[PDB]
Amino acid sequence: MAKWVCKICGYIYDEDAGDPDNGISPGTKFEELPDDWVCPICGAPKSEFEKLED
Ligand SMILES: [Fe+3]
Repeated sequence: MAKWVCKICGYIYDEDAGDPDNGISPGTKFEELPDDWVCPICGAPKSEFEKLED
């Protein structure tokens, strides 16, 4: 699946890994993350992520 980078801190949200410590099971697409999920490292909102492709 896809990877998305936090443009603020460099954390990579990997859809294959999810974010289980914050309620997100592996295989959860970025678009399916709750509206109030934030970067687990820096707290940035979803708006600050970019998909790693193209
Ligand atoms: Fe971040």
